[PDB]
Order: sequence, then structure tokens, then C-alpha cells
Amino acid sequence: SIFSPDGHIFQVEYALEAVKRGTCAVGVKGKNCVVLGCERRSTLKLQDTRITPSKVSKIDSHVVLSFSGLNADSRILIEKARVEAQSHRLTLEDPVTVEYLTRYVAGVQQRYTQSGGVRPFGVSTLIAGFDPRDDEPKLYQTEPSGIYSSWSAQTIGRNSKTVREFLEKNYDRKEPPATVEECVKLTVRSLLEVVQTGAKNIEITVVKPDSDIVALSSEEINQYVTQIEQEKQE
Amino acid sequence: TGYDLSNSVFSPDGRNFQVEYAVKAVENGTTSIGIKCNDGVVFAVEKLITSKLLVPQKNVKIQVVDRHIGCVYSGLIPDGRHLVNRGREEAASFKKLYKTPIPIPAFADRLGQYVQAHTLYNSVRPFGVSTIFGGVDKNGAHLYMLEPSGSYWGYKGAATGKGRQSAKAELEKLVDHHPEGLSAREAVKQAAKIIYLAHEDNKEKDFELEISWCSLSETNGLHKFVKGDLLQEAIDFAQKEIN
Amino acid sequence: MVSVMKMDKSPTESYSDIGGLESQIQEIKESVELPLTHPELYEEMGIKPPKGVILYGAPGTGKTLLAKAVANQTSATFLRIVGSELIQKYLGDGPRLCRQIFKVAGENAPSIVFIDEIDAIGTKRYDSNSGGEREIQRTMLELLNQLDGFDDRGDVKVIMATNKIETLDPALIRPGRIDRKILFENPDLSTKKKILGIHTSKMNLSEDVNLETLVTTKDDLSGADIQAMCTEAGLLALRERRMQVTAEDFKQAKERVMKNKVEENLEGLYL
Amino acid sequence: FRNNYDGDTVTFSPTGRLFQVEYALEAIKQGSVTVGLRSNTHAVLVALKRNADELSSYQKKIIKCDEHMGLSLAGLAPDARVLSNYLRQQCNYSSLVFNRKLAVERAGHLLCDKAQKNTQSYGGRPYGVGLLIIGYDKSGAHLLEFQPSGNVTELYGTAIGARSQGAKTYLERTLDTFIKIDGNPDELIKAGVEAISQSLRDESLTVDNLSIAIVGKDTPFTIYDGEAVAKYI
Amino acid sequence: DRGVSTFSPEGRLFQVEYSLEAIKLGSTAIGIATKEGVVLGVEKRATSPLLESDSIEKIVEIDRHIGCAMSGLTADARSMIEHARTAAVTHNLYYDEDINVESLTQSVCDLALRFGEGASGEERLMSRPFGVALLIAGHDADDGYQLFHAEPSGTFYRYNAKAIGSGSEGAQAELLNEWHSSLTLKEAELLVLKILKQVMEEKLDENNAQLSCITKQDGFKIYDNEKTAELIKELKEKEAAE
Amino acid sequence: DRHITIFSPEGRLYQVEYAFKATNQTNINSLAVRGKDCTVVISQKKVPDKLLDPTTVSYIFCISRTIGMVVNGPIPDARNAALRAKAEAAEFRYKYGYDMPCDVLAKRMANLSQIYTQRAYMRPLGVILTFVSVDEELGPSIYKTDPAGYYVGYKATATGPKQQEITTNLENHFKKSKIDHINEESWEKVVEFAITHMIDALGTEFSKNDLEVGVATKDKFFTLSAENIEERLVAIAEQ
Amino acid sequence: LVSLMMVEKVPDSTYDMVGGLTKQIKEIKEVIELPVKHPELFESLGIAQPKGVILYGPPGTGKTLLARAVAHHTDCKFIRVSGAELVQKYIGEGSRMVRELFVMAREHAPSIIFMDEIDSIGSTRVEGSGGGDSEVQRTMLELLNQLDGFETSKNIKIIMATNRLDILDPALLRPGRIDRKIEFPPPSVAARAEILRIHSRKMNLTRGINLRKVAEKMNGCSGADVKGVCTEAGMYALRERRIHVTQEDFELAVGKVMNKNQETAISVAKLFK
Amino acid sequence: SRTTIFSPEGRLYQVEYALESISHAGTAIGIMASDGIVLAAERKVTSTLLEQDTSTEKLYKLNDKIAVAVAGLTADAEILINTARIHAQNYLKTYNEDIPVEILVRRLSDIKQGYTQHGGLRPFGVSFIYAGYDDRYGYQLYTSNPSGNYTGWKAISVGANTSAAQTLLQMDYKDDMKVDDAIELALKTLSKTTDSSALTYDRLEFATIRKGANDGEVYQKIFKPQEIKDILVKTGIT
Ligand SMILES: Nc1ncnc2c1ncn2[C@@H]1O[C@H](COP(=O)(O)OP(=O)(O)OP(=O)(O)O)[C@@H](O)[C@H]1O
Ligand SMILES: Nc1ncnc2c1ncn2[C@@H]1O[C@H](COP(=O)(O)OP(=O)(O)OP(=O)(O)O)[C@@H](O)[C@H]1O
Repeated sequence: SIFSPDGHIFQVEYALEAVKRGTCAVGVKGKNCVVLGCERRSTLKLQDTRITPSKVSKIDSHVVLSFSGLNADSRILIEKARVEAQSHRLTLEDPVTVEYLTRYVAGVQQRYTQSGGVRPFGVSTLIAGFDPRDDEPKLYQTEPSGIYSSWSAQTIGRNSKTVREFLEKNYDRKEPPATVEECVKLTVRSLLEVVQTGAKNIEITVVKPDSDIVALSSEEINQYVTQIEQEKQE
Repeated sequence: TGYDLSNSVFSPDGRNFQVEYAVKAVENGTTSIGIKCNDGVVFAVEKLITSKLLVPQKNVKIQVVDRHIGCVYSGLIPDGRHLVNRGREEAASFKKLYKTPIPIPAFADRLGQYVQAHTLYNSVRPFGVSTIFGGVDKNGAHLYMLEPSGSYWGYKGAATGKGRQSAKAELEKLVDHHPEGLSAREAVKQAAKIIYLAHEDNKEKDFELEISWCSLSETNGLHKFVKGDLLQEAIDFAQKEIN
Repeated sequence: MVSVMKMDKSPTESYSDIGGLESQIQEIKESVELPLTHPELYEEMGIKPPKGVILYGAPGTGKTLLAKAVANQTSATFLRIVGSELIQKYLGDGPRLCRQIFKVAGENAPSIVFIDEIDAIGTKRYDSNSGGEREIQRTMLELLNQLDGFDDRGDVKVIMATNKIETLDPALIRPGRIDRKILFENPDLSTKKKILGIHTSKMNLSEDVNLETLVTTKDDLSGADIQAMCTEAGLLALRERRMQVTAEDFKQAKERVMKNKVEENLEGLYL
Repeated sequence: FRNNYDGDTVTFSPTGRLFQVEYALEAIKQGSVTVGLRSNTHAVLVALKRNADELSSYQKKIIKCDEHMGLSLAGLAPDARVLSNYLRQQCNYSSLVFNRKLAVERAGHLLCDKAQKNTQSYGGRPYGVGLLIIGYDKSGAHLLEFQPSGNVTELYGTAIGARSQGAKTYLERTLDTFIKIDGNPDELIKAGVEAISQSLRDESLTVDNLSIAIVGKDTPFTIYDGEAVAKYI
Repeated sequence: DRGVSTFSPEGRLFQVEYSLEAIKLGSTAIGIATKEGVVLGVEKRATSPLLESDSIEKIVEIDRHIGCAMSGLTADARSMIEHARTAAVTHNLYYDEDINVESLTQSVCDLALRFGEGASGEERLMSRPFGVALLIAGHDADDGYQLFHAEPSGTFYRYNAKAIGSGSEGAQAELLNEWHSSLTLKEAELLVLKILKQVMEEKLDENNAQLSCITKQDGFKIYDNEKTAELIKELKEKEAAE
Repeated sequence: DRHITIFSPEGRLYQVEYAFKATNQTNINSLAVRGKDCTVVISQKKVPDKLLDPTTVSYIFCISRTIGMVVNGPIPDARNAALRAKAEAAEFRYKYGYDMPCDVLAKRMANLSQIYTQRAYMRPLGVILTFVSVDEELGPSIYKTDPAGYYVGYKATATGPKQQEITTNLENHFKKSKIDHINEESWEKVVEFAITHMIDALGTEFSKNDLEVGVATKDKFFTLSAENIEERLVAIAEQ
Repeated sequence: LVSLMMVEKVPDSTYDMVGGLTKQIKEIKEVIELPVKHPELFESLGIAQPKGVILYGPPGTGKTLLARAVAHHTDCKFIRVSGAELVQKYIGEGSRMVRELFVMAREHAPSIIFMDEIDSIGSTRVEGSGGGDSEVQRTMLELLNQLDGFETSKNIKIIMATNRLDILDPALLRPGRIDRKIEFPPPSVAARAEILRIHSRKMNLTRGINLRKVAEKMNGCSGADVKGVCTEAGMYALRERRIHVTQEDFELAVGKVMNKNQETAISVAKLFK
Repeated sequence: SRTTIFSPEGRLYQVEYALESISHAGTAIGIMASDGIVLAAERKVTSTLLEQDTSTEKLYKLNDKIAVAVAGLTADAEILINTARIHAQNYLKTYNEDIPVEILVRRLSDIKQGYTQHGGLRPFGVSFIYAGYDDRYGYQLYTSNPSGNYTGWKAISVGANTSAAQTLLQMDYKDDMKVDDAIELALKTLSKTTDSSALTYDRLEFATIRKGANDGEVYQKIFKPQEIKDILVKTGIT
């Protein structure tokens, strides 16, 4: 993995296109709440989804993740991330921040760049959650080059171009998401443009303080999606 | 063609041409000889000057490995010096052992397999040098030459550089003239003749000479360069043989 | 040579009946038509509008349908040739003939031309040491040098075509000459939108419409086959004698024809 | 036309050449000049400096090893630096193991034994510069030449790099003269300085584009850069 | 189709000299010296509005009194600053005193040389070299507010002031024309804005850029989103006047 | 494929068939037999220049006070094999308390050649060998090696570019008296049969220096010198 | 040239010599039959009398032997190229003939063509290696779909054919440029049953005959094997001087297929299970 | 071909060959009722002289609650079992409880990309079937591939036309489909996909899981030739 004469890298002008194939997901930064939302294969028959590895994953009592792209190269990070979580709670006696492990894993995706015979990932991820003993939301986005950012909304996947600009006709800085019913309406009113099917093809999750995690049924989705399946009419 | 690109790739002919290219590198170097006298050995070498700015007599090309040895080379200046720095510690790790100086067959048996090791692998450069050494042990006189394929044989005389064709036939013209035995001092005359006789392949340029011998008789079989009128006695002589 | 050239017989291909797109199509009318509407505007800011364009391939996805629609609209000449028909046994015959167009383009200020599938002319500059085939390479040089030796551009217009570019076409094209290297490929919805926007004209759908689900699930395909999709419903009508227009048998054609050309579908790996 | 024997090092030519090396030695040809010479008692370093713009400070050309040694380089700094930091250990090691302080010429005969340990192993390039070493010991003063080859030689005075033949020629014009100098380094120094004007492609030396630093049978190593060299221009 | 440690017939290496134009893809990053203080400036390359540009950090703080600004490829340089922080603090231990700048910065450019025969006894880390370069600013009590420049080829120069990146070849010319000895600090807190307003692809905001001074009295200081804005009006106090 | 020790497209090893031919650089032929309670081994000794010290030249080595060997190949390649022999005798008896046989020690160095065909850091060796010894349990015996690992005894054999010239000539002999080895006791009085057979079958006449000799005497191995050969040559005074 | 042209000497085949093939005629005649039988009927809707069609399937079928009979019971002409004869060892000969080709059928609307093989005009790629043949596939397709082809597609339907499908240019097919394709698979057993009824019409008041008792057994692909076994069955009777024939003499003729049904030797390589 | 790097457009050169290569291999299916489990495999060869009787190749076990099936190399899979076996009982000398699967695969297949990730070494030409039970999630079923991504299912195939064969389970499978009501689907799932419709009890291999022993014990029952030979008649082949 070397430098082209166009200031680029061959293998990494490539890799981040891999994440542009697979599933599509997003979260946001509500007024006082934070949420995620992702994708599933409807029509996957002869199967029980209780036990499949969810695109969501949890890392601590109070933080979670949502990958995209590959699935193998995702599982590895959670492990060595989990280590740093339930180790950082020990030596220093305080739990994590959000930026710490983000700063960490921002570094590991180049420790697996600059060496001999090591591919980078077909992975891009983001995180979300509230710091301990605070209230302000925090979410950070990642990609194999290591550059960790803080997007108020971030999506990686298929048909995502207009999705990357769909929010900008929808979100307002000085008009943030009021409540969950609208902020989740936001969470779904984005993703549904690529869904092209019912509720079965997705999975979502949410955070509130002091580790108030929830996951919502296929049926709870069929409560609210109808309300805009009713309001996609007038 | 396509097999002539790296070490350790034999040919259908049954060879690796790469070292055979090394022979032309050492062909691109200075003249150098060393003679088996009646009681020791001799060393003498070509040392060409480019500009006057080069100092005389501060830039020897002979190297010593231990007391009872002299060694020279021709071609690649550094590479022929490396194995000396291997030589200078090896025998030192042999006088370490039975507390006696080292034989000359001990030398090549502890060198002539070394350079071989730099022709087994696809990761190193064959020592593009031909090399001489000599001296004395309990047994008596010895002499040897090396070639970069590890080989070596006990000669009465040798030659390298582009001073090959002159000296070889000349020594053929010498030996029959004097097979009875040639003592130390006398060859120091007749040696420096040959270098003045062998520069004619490169008589565009200039040089100055450098000589060393070692006698069981004279110097207790120790190594001792030349520095004195004895050298000047020979250059005054060697001009006559070309006169 | 002249015989094939003057194809003044535009079909009933109806420009603006086609429902494809706009921006491309203004881009040509802006390239061509509006320059023939009030070109003083180019003289206002002092513009030399372009010397024709080049679309790309993506076959069966709307290479030409506009073009004969433009011919239906052309309001000028229209020309048509083939390089394979242009070439001959002897040396420089066609090259001697290739010159003879531009004077026949010098015929008119309303001087325009389509060209037919260059893929055997000017493809790529192999050395062609292997005999014979240097004729092609000897011919393209007879054109491009003729094209821009010393030309006021004389409304010496052009529009070209192919099916694949990077397969060929290394150096022939140059900007200004052909500034607009432009595209046609699948819309990802608008085949659903305006294609049957056209084909709703004749048919009745004699029980319903059903069109709210006779639709695209981001299905990789080419809407050109939609003119099969209309077909076989009528046939399957008459595989069972339906003189009317159904929506139910219409199902099969996508389930039948779109199902043949299968893809790998290896996306049990990017989840 | 396209020598495939141009890749890694170890590949000899079909004529006895290492095309990496020969194509390296032209580097210093694209580098600048730094000259030097000696009497029987005093030796000199000299170096044009090569500046970036009208704002920057200047690229350096001289470094001290230790109290009785200095040097000067040509072409590349970074691969040339480490050799300086290298032999400091091999000049401290002397003055702590022995205290019988360091003779100059063995350093070169150490230094040649370094680069050769970098040519004949896969990976690694030569320390591709030429450079000039100076100093004093019990044996008088000595000057040296360096090649990334390994060749190092005891010279009276020489030159390096671009435009250098003009200055190189003054020395053969003058080697009868400057060898007989002693205890009077001032006029000695301006020998090269006048002589390297032969190189000036109208850049017209200044207070600061030049660096000089010398040694003697008495002097420890001293540098004359900054603004002290109004003496000479 | 070249490698790392192989020369050319021309001598000019390929990869490192190719590493000397990746910077020209990146952002802009300028710092200018005044004999009573030095400035630093940036171009965020903010791509979308929803983003919260407090998180993007093209500017750092080594200590209470030294800062730097990375340009080109912001990712990789995030590593090397932790090197500098280690040697700074380490030198703050063995001597109980802040370090000279030139003692530090030799180290950093002694790091990026590690891709083959680094300092004395260096195992070759860094399969490839750092595709990033940066500027160093701060005081030590021997030479003055000696700015320093670093580039991954493994050399440093000292400057009055210059630039990097996108606007390099053009912008510096104005700086080459318009620096001298006897200027102020805040004139340099605003002269950059005359420049950076040139080579931004949109009208300036208080959030496109941000600034940070440096002073032997207080030490290090980043400004706020608004305290850039007030001086821009001060620039428009001259852009509207003249 | 034609530069390394992978398996060929069809399934030979082009880098190895070369190595057999890397031996034939010298135009040299050697020979091996079994005595009654002794053995013999010989080869040409060419000297196409005047200045050598043929005191020094040799291919026939000395590994114990028991055994010996020979080479028809490049001697630099030989010496690395030569040295590794002396080692691999010692470490045997130091671990078991008795001298090194031949049948084993070939079975070592034959194992060794394989892991020069099974890896690629290594250059193989363009030589072959014919070890010679008595054995207190097996008697007079020899063993041959290739660079691959094929090692086998021989009641009597030879090697060089010109095996066909003589190897037929020997098989014709045993089809004339029909026993394994010779019915003659003293080594001194059977070397004549060797040198009688070389020049006659297809070989060229020889002189004093032209040849060299080894004998694996009972509890003794050793070479021979000038008059020791010249005398043994003058056995031809009677025939 | 008119040697390629159709014939006043039609072959003598028929699409009821063709047992087992029952459905395909209904699926493919109409595009070749109906709207050209009744354009006013089709023009009642007038969707698109499509361009030609294509047939894919292995050998053993008689796709040819189908195409021989369709040229009987036509109302139209049936020309033949004698596939790949059109090309010559030159360049200019390509496009002119194709120019000559279409026009030869413009003058005959109720008339169509035949290919057998398009393995030799497939999958054009070029970087210096290629050939003039790729030049001609364009202009035919050009004059297939251009200002002058739909007037043929007003007058014409056509067909292509081969035995290997996916080894050609997809840029050929704009579906609509070819509006329908079909498989000619190998037969069923009972589909094979009525076959031998066709060709063995040689029994002589014989008995003990179980025509079903052979596709009883077969797992082949061809229908022609029904002839290959039948044709050499009578050879036995031909040699033994008795014209008559039976089941068992007819059955061991599969012994000739004992090679074909078993010529495919097998590897023992259990590298992977 | 430099296993590490990607395509010019985000793909791999090797590994897409591997899970496409394994399609050459045999068949191994695996299903589940709410009552019990079935497995099957068709041996690549069923010649007569060799020891197809005790030929335990496609179906191995790991402990007294688990069984698997195999698809790929004889050897490069033959080591993983000796590996993973240890990671089972080495779970036990720490904790002394029985092992769950959901730790195993997630803590096993991550070895896979470890050889895609570095070393220049090839990945593993292997895919698995899984089967077993824990007291916390009931009966179970899982699969794998040379990548590492694992997927839970109710019934699956691999190998020859597994995409085709997976259809054959699509319509017929039932939620409460019992064991003896589901077993016959398997060999019927194979009775169609076979190359040799001429079918032999010899050619295949079989396994079972139940909870047959009262007091909630289970049975890693594996079935011998003449048994399944007679079972074969039950669905009515001959
Ligand atoms: N937007 C559209 N509306 C209607 N038909 C379309 C559309 N796009 C493509 N088609 C169909 O595609 C077919 C041909 O399209 P296209 O112009 O790409 O190829 P072509 O010009 O026939 O091929 P060639 O140029 O090689 O002769 C037509 O039959 C047409 O019905
Ligand atoms: N149902 C059938 N009716 C009549 N003939 C058949 C039938 N099935 C097979 N055949 C025979 O098959 C032969 C040709 O079929 P096959 O597909 O093997 O070759 P082909 O179609 O001539 O080859 P190609 O299509 O490549 O030119 C004819 O001899 C024909 O008699």
C-alpha cells in the first residue's frame, strides 16, 4: 500500500467504495435523545431473526455501534473495543467517554494500514451515546482512513446519495427534533426511500441517559409507518 | 535471457551467468600479483592516480589480517575489504582455541566457503572480487588465489586485473628460466619489473607502486611492508627491463 | 456515396412523445436547436457553440430513439453513413470519399449528420504491424486532419455513437471539437415513470390500472424491454382469447423475461 | 534501451556494473558543492548553501562530530545525518574505552565498512551522498573524500557536485602553492573562496550563503557562519 | 510501478516526491510570524451544514505554550503529534524546563525517515512514509519565535512565514510581497483573512476557518467562533473603506 | 516455473535436471570398485597450465581414519558438502561411542538434499558423490548420491561425462567371471585392474601425475603420492 | 450472387415428423404467422410486430431439422447463408453483402432468413487483437435497427440460432431487437416414446413390440440417438440376411451407446468432499 | 494473488473463487423441527470395494450435545475440528458448565479472516453445518463459510445446486413439522438433486439429535448402514 503520483492510494481509493455497496443505516442527534436505524433482508425465508448478528451491537452499558460494509471485519473490532471499555473502567476507575474509544479505533484502522501484508477493512462504522454524568448527545462516524468526525446524521450504504442530501431538506439546526415520535419519524422518513418494502427489512434502536436502551418490534414500526403510509396520501 | 537475472538459478548449460558477469567487474580493475619465493611470499600491486591531489603513501590497498599474513585484491575496493574484517576476527577466534597461530589452509577453509554462502541465496551480492593471500606456518611456505565462485588453488604465482595476459605468459617465460629456487630479496626486484611491464594496457595514466613480502628468514616470518631505498633500488632496476 | 447519404425520411418517431429526460435533451437543443433559433445570443457574449457531441452506449437503453425523433423534428438536412460500407478493397477509396462529405456538408449551412457505430473505425492505435488492417489506421488520420486542418466550422456538424468507449476511441475525440462526452443509461425509476407514460396511450387495462405495483423494485434491467412487457400481455390475452386488456397476465413478462438474465446475487456477504 | 538490470541492488550488469549505484552517484551532481583542502598543519571545510526563497533560512552543509573532527556533505541530508550521529558513538567509545582519542583515517575505514553492509542485502539503499571529513591527530592534519560506493581517499584538496570543475581546476593550478602554509589560516581560506567563484552562475556570494569551519594542529573545531564572514567577502 | 528504496537513472525518487504532492490535494494551513506573536490559520473543507465543526480539529496544543497545524492528510499526522508530546514532556522531566524547539523538531523529522535506516539502530517501521506535512510554532528563549516547517521527506527549514496545500503556489506570492520586520500581531491576525478569502470556494464564515495566536507572555490560545468574526468586520472595516 | 523448485506444469523439476548437468563442467571421469578386504577409487587430474602446485589440487578427501569420498563437480560446491561431513561424523560418535558408517551417513546427507528441494531460500549443489568405506558389520562397500536424494550402493561403478564408454565395459567383465567383486586380496594388486580397464575400454593413456588414488584400508584411509603411484604403474612392466 | 437465395427446390420435411415437440410451435408460430397472417388484426392493436427471435439448446435436438420443415408450410420464402460463408479474406466484402442482404428481402416482405451458428460472430473485444468480422456484426445490427430496418420489421421477422448461448456479445441484444427466446431442451422419456414410432416404420407383421420399453431406459440428451440406435439396429438384420427385426436385436444396439452412456470416465480426486 | 488487497472497484480476487469452488463439493444439509434434528450428506464416491461401511467422513462430532457436517477439503477442515474441540473442553475447565454455540462460532470463525488479513496465506477451503442445544435459546442451527460470516437458519443446504435445493425445502417445511415428518424431506431433498438417481444407502451418511432420554438428557445418536438402509424403505423408495 503506497502512494500514487496523484496523491492518492490505490487500495484505499478502492476500499471505501466497498461500504458503498452493502446495507444502509443512519442515526441522528435529537433535542435530548439519540437514535439509530438500519436494514434487513426481507424475503429471507426459512429463518428466525432472533439470533442473527444484528447490524446493531453494544459495547458497554451505555454505548452502541452500527457497522456497515462487511460483517467479519466488524466482529473483530467490537471485541478489542469491548476490551478497552471494560479495561478503561478499571485502571482509572471512571467509565469511558465517547471520544476515547473513538479516538482509539480511529487509530487501529491505520495500524492495519501501514504494515506488510495487511489489508484495511471493508468496514465503516459509527457510534452513539451519552457520556457518563452528562447530558449532551455525542455521535461519531468512522471510515478506514481513520478520520473520525461528528456528523449530526451519517449514512453509509446503497442509494445513499440523495439520502445524504434528503436530510438537508428535512433537518434544521435551530429546529432540532422535538421528541421520539418525530425524531424516529425522521429516523425512518430517511431510510424508507431505499427500503421499498415493509417493516420486516429493517432494525432500529435508541439511547437515552443512564443506559436507557430500547429495541423496537416489527409491530411498533407498523404503528408509525402507517401514520405516514396514511400521510403519504394527501 | 530470462534465467540471468538473479542468484541461484542454474542454466540448461548448468551455470549461473551472474557470477560470470562478476568476472568482468573484477576484469575492470587494477593489476596485482604475489609470488611463491623459496622461503615466503611477495606482494605487489598497481595503484593508479587520477589527479595530483591524491596523496602518495597514505592509501594502501594491501590489508593485513594478522601477524603472519598479507592479503591484497583487485576490482571492487570495499567488497574485497569486507571479508578481511571477517578474516581478522576468524583466526583471532582460532588462536583463541589452541593458542597457536593459524595455518593458511585454515584460512581458505574458513573463507572459501564463506563467499560460497553469498551464492546460495536470492538475497545477496556475490563478492565481485578476485583475491590473493599468503604467508607462513610451521609447515613452510604457501600461496593461494581466490575467484568469486569460491574456488582457490595453490599457485606459485598469480595475477588479476587487466594484467592477465602479460604476466601469465611472462611467468611461463620466467619459471623455466629459474626453477631452481628464488629467494625473497631477488623476487622483490623481478616482481616490480612486471607491473611496469604490465601497465602498457593502461599507459594513458600514471600510478605509484606498493610492495610487501614476508620471509621465514628475514622478518621471522612476520608481515612487513616495504618502505625504504630497497623499493627505490628496484624501480631503478625495473625501468631497465622495460628500457 | 451520395445515395445512402440523404436519408430525408424521418419516421413517426415523435420527439417529445418520448418520456426519457430533459437535461440531456435541452443540452442538445442548446447545442443545436436554440443556436438555430436566436444565435445572436451567442453573438451577444461572443460564443462559438460546440461542434457536435458524443453519447455513450449502455446498449438497449436509448441510444438512438431521440435521434430519429430529432430527424422527425430536424427542420434541416439529415445524413447517415456506415464506416463498413465506406471502406473498400483498394487504397484510399473511402478516404478519398470521406473528404467528399464535407463539401456535401458545404452544401448547406443546415448541415448535420448522424454516424453509425464506429467500432470498426478509429478503434485504437495498435501498431498494426500485422499487415492489411493499417488501412483503418490510414483512414482515421485522413478524417481528423481533414476535420481541423483549417476550418471556420461552416456548420460542419456531427453527432456520433458507439456501444463502448474505453474499448476503443483513445485519441480521436478532443474537446471543443467534441466537448460534450455525454451519457445514456438506466434511470433507476423513470423507466417506471414515463415509459408507460407513453404506452398508456393505446391500451385500456380493461379491469383496473394495477400500475401502482407493476413497478420497479430497483430491479437492474433496461426499460427498452418494456415494449415487450406491453406485448406479451396481449399475447397471453390471446393465449386465452382475452380481446380486452388485462393486468393479471401482464405479471409474467417481468417474471418471465427479467428472470432469465440472472445475476450472481452474492449479497449474503455485505450485511 | 530499457536495462532490466536497474531494479534492486545485487543484480550485476552484463559488464560488471551496479546500475543503481552509477545512477546514484549523479545525485551529488544534482546536489551542491562543498570544498576543502589542507596544509601540513591546517585544513578547511567550505560550502555554498542552497536557499529556498527570499524568506526561508538556509540549508546547512557542515556538522561537527567532536572536538577534533568536523565534516561537510553534498546532496542529501537525512541519510547523511545518521552517519554523523553514527560515528559520534564510534568517537565516544574511543574516548571512554581507551581515552587514546580517535584517529581520523580508521573512521573512513570504518565508514567504508558500513555502506557495503547496505548494498548486498535485499531492501535498503545506499547512503547516497558524497561528503568530506577533516580533523587532526598525532599524525598531523588529514582530508578525506567519500563516495556512497565506499571509496575513500587521503587528498590534499578536492570538490564536489555541480559547477565544481571550475574550483577543481584552481587546485591543480595551485597545489604547488598552498601546501607550504602554516599558522596563517586567513589567506589560506580565501584560496578556495576565490577559487569557487569559478563556479558561480551569477549568484554572487553574500554574508550568509556561505559557511566555513576549520581545524588545526591547535584549533578545536569552530564554525564561521551567521555574520562573522564579512572578513572574507 | 516503482517501489520505496530504489533510485532512478535521474536520481529523483518516485514515491517521496509523489508524497510531495498529496499535500497539494489537501486543505490550506498558514501561520505567520510577528516579533510579538505568531498566528495560525485553516480552511475546514466543511462539506455539509449539519456537521458540527468543533469535532474537526486541524489545530492542536502540544503544551501550554506550543501548538502546530497539520495539512494534507489530517488522519495520519494524528499519530506523530503524540510522539512530540512524549518528547516534550520527557524533556520536561530530565531537566525541569521547557525544551528548545529545534531539539524537538529534529526528532519528528527523525521519525518519518524511519522507512529504512532511521537514526542509529532503528528497525524499519513505517512500511510507507507519512503522507502529511505540517507547521510548528512556538517560543524558546534562545533564538525567538522561530517557526519551523516539516515535510515527510525528512527535512525542516525555518521561515518567516509561508503556506502549504491547495493555495500554495499562488497565495504565498502575496505573503512574499507583504511581510516585513516591523509589523504587529493583529495585522497578522487579519492579513491571513485577506488571503484565505481568496482561495476559499465560498464566502467566508466564522466556521470555515479558525485561528490561534501564540505568546511568550500567556502561551497558547485558540480563539472562538465569534472572535474571528469581529475582526472580519474589522477587515471589512478596510474592505468597505478601501 | 523455470527458476525455482515448484512442481512443473507436467511434473518434473527443471531447476534440478540442470543441476546434474552443472556437474559436467570439467571433462573428468572417476571410478569405484570393491576389493577383497579393501577398496579403490580414482579420477583424472587435469593440469592445463604450468604454474600450479599439484601438491594442492585434489578432489579426494579424508573424513575419518576410516572412510573417504570423491567428487566430480565444482569444488566450491563440494567443500560445503565436505565440511558438513566431518561434522556429521563427530556428532554421531559423540552421541553413541563409535565411528560413523557409510550407509547411515549417506542416509543423513540424502535426507539433507531433500530439504533443499522442498524449500526455496537455498541453492542446491551441482555435484554427486561416491562414499567409500570398510564396515566391521557390512564389509567393503560404497554409496552414491544425486542432488535429489537417490542414493544406492554399487558393487562397482564410475562417473563423469563418459559413463557409457566404460560402464558397459565393466558389465562385460562380470559376465566373464561372474562374481560381485574381485578375487584378489591386496589393494596394491587390484588397482592395476582399474587402470588396466580405463585406457583400454575407451579411455586415454595416463602418466604419473594424471591420476589420483584413494584406498579404504582396514582401519585406515589415505591418499597416494608420486612414486607410490609410479611404482604401482610399473606393474604394467609385466603386462 | 443468388446461391444463398431461397429455392424452387424446397426440402421435403414437415413439422409432424417431429414428435415430442408439441408446445413450441404454438409459442413461436404466431410472431412468424399471425400478425403477418393478419396485420389488420394485429394493427387493431398494433403493439409491435417484433423483430426476430432466437432458440437456444444443445445438440441432439434437430433445431436444424425443425428449421428444415418450417420452410415447408410457409406462405413465405426461407433463405440460407450456409452459415459463415458470407465472410471472405478481405474487408470490403463484408458490408456490401449485408447491404445486399437486407435489400434482397425488402423486395419480399412475406419472406425471412435463417442462421444456424453465431458462435463465430460473438463477444467482440479489441486491443489490437480481433478481426474484421466484428465490423460486420455492427452494420447488420445497424441496418437491423435504423432508419431502414423497421420498414423491414414492417415486412419481416427473422431468426438466429446456435448451440452455445452466453459466449457472444450482449451489446447485440436490445430486447425488442430480439423480442423472445426459447429453450429446446432434451426430451422426456415419454417424449422419446413417439419418436421411434416415426423412423422404424419397417417391422413386418411382427409382434412383441414395446416402443415404450426404450425410453423406459434412456437418460440421454439427444432425440437423434433414437435414430442412431434405430439405424444401426437394422444393420444387424442387414448383415444376418433376415430383413425382420425384434426388440432384443433392437435393444442391444444401445451397446453402441454403452460407450456413449459410459465413455465419460471419472476422476478419483477426493481433495474436497 | 496477494490475498490482502481488494479489487479496483471493491472486491476480492481469490475468495469469491473459494465459496464458488466449494460448490464443486458434495452436499450437506441440515434442518430443525421443534422436536429434533436431521442431517445428511452424499459421499463424493460410492464405489463398492472400499470401506463405505464405517466411512465416517462428512459427519463428525465435537462433544455430547453437538454435531456438524463438512464441505471442502478433507484436511484443511480436518484441523479446525481438532482446534475447536479444544476450545470446547477448555471452556469447561474454567467454568465446568456446558458450552453454548453462540460463543463458539463467534469465537471460532474470526480465525478465518486472520489468514485473509495477513501472512499472504490462503484462506480455508471449507464450509460447515452446525447443530446442537443450549438451555437458554432452545434447539439451534448455524452455518459458516471461508469468510467468517455466520447465519442462523431453520433449514439449509450447501454444495451442488444448494440454491436449487433450498427451494425444495421452501414450500414443504412446516413450523411444527415433526422429526419423522421432516426426516423424509432430507433424502427427498437429495433424491432430486442427485446426479445418480440410481441411489444407494452406501453413498450417503447420516446423523441425528433428539432429547430421547428422560430427565432431560439427550442423544448424539449416529446411524449405522443397515438402519438407514431400512429407514430408506419407510418413505417407499423400492
Ligand atoms: N425511453 C424509452 N422509451 C421507449 N423505448 C425505449 C426507451 N429507451 C429505450 N427504448 C427501446 O430501446 C430500443 C432501442 O434503443 P437504442 O436506441 O438504445 O438502440 P438502437 O438504436 O435500436 O440500437 P442501434 O443503434 O445499435 O441500432 C427501442 O426499441 C426502444 O423501444
Ligand atoms: N424430435 C425430432 N424430430 C426429428 N428429428 C430429430 C428430433 N430430435 C432429434 N432429431 C435429429 O437431430 C439431428 C440434428 O439435431 P442436433 O441438434 O443434434 O444437430 P443440429 O441441430 O443439426 O446442429 P446445429 O443446430 O448446430 O446446426 C437430425 O438428424 C434430426 O433427425
